Amino acid sequence: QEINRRVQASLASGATLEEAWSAIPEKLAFYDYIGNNPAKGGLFRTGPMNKGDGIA
Amino acid sequence: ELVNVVDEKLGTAYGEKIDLNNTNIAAFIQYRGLYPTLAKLIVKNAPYESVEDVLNIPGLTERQKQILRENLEHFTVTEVETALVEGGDRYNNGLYK
Amino acid sequence: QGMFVLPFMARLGVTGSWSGWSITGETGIDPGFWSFEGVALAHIVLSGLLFLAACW
Amino acid sequence: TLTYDDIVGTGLANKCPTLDDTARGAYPIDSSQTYRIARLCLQPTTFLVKEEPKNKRQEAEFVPTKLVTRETTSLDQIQGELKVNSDGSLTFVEEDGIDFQPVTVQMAGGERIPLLFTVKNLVASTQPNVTSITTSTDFKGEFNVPSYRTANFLDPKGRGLASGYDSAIALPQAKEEELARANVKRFSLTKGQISLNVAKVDGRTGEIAGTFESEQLSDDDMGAHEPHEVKIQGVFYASIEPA
Amino acid sequence: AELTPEVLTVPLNSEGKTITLTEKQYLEGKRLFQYACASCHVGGITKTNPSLDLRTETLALATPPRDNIEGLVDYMKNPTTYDGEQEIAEVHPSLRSADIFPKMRNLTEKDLVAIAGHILVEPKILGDKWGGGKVYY
Ligand code: CLA
Ligand code: CLA
Ligand code: HEM
Ligand SMILES: CC1=C(/C=C/C(C)=C/C=C/C(C)=C/C=C/C=C(C)/C=C/C=C(C)/C=C/C2=C(C)CCCC2(C)C)C(C)(C)CCC1
Ligand SMILES: [Ca+2]
Ligand SMILES: [Cl-]
Repeated sequence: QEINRRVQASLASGATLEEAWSAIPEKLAFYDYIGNNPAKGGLFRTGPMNKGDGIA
Repeated sequence: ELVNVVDEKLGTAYGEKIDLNNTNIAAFIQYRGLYPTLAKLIVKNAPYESVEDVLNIPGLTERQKQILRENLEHFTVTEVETALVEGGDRYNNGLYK
Repeated sequence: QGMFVLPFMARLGVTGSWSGWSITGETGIDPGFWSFEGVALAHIVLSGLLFLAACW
Repeated sequence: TLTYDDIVGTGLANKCPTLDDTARGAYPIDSSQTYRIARLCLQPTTFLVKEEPKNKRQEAEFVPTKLVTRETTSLDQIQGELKVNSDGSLTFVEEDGIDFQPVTVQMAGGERIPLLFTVKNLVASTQPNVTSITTSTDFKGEFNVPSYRTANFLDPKGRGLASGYDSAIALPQAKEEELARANVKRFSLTKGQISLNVAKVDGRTGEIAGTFESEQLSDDDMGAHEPHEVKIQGVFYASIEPA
Repeated sequence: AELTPEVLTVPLNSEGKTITLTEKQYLEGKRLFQYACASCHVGGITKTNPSLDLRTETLALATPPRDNIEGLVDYMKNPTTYDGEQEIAEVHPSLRSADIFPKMRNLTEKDLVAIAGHILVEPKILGDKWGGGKVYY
């Protein structure tokens, strides 16, 4: 929702689609990924999140 | 480079029309007058180089020819795909309701 | 292949498996009971019988 | 004359008919007459698999195997046109019948080799000028070997060609490239070869029997691995008829 | 929502005429469909040939058209394949084959009309469930 808000504000101010999305911090996009949702694990899937989907 | 041949075929006319060379026989229920009599004759006499060649099946009645002519716009032909015609799959492709 | 007991079985005439192979590279041989597997099983059963005798 | 109740559970249903030792006659071919094989039967007695070359790249041999799928191996009730060609050779054009059997044989050491033992779409021809079918007649030809599994077959992870997942869903974030061969199912279609050697002919009834040897590829698991080369040997029976 | 006269209003023929069934005819139709047809046609499908269902759109494209009372009543007397090409009374329940399908022996013309009306009304109630099979259960 916040990502979309920011993109719409960029577009409203005259940015191109490429520019609007390029202005989204990588840190914000990363929170919008289910691999970082804590309800996606397994009891015996041991270790860091990096051991699963990999090091981002 | 490995390809799923059925998915690939869905991007041809096979994905848009009844392919006289490949489509399973139940597809002919879609249009008036084709099933089961003509459907059986069509599958039995496949493959066809062109759609109009379906009109050349021996023994047809004039009525049958006319039904075929009215339905050519719903037919296509593409290369025979082994995966779709083996296993007697044109007659029963493992799909019911 | 780091085989230690296999050569001792082979040295005295145990050369085939119940699975059909022989250490000389033959196929479709029937080794009878005294395959490598039969030898192993015989030793396990002997172990058990000696264990029971020890208890007595 | 044996009934189903005489045969059931004996193993005889998987055997081809035999002809006795007196059947060494000749069956005349009238080149003006049309003919059919009303029944072709093939009973395999041995399955041989070509060992995969160690890397010496000498001649890899065909080795014996153990049948594990029981008395379920024979091809039978096969019928087709027997054409008389202009040079006097005969050509059998297989039309229909129980013309395939899945078969699993096991190599020494346990490797199981499934194959679709088949003569699907067999076109087999004799030598020229066969004015009679005799114990000197042979048929040689080729057939089609379609994929051992057909397009709906789903692997243990639910993946298939005409149905199923198209990915390894249990490894949601694995790199796809290494798994492409397992994920993308392919449907094999290759050729096999067969020789039929007539050993017995009943001139009066049109019945012939003999030995066969066929060569074909085994199952490739919808493109997941390389097939093996198989050689099948056995006995055959055919009834020739004017039609 | 109610079972209204409009829900109960279905095509009588191919020529634009309708008939409004009574609530009692609807009940009779369900009962008789269950009695004579549901063993194969439960929920609008066909168990012995799932390619052909009792959906209204499907019945409309049948030959002769079967998406009306007359078409269905005629089907129950003299059933045909989907293209009208062969008469199938010998393998499909009908009045003509009441000798070999004994449940058809006590069906009256009135009964056939009730069954026909059931086949047309049910999808108006059930939508995709009618002729949908297990996917829509
Ligand atoms: C509050 C406790 C706690 C929590 C929440 C964590 C959390 C974490 N640790 Mg730490 N850790 C702890 C205490 C804890 N630790 C202790 C006490 C030690 C010393 C052993 C460690 C040493 C440690 C190491 C060396 C590592 C971690 C790592 C991790 C991460 C992976 C966790 C994992 O894979 O677990 C897996 C959990 C399980 C498989 C569940 C175990 C359930 C047991 C076996 C049940 C036993 C049942 C019992 C026998 C039944 C009895 C029945 C009877 C009554 C009848 C995670 C952030 C990993 C990491 O990524 O490091 C950077 C890592 O490498 N931890
Ligand atoms: C019951 C009879 C029996 C038989 C037929 C076998 C057979 C076999 N065993 Mg088993 N075994 C047995 C009992 C038996 N075993 C018992 C009771 C034990 C527990 C001690 C074992 C423990 C055992 C081990 C640990 C191993 C075997 C192994 C083997 C294989 C190789 C044998 C070998 O090289 O011997 C070699 C034996 C000798 C060289 C004997 C030496 C005799 C000394 C020098 C005698 C000296 C004293 C004498 C009194 C001197 C005076 C002599 C006089 C005539 C002048 C062969 C399949 C091998 C194998 O392949 O395992 C799978 C192996 O590693 N066995
Ligand atoms: C009196 C009760 C029945 C009625 C009113 C009825 C109605 C119909 C109708 C209208 C169709 C045509 C479907 C279409 O055009 O889309 C049909 C087809 C069919 N029904 Fe029934 N049916 C009845 C009983 C049964 C029973 C008991 C069976 C099973 C034994 C059955 C099996 C079939 C089959 C196999 C078809 C397809 C026939 C073909 O076209 O080859 N029906 N039925
Ligand atoms: C001849 C021969 C051989 C050999 C053999 C052998 C070597 C044997 C043995 C044996 C043995 C080695 C035996 C044994 C045994 C035993 C026993 C018989 C036991 C017992 C017991 C008991 C009875 C006990 C009891 C008890 C218990 C359990 C617990 C506690 C208490 C009591 C004490 C009561 C061979 C194969 C080469 C080949 C051919 C021939
Ligand atoms: Ca010969
Ligand atoms: Cl449908």
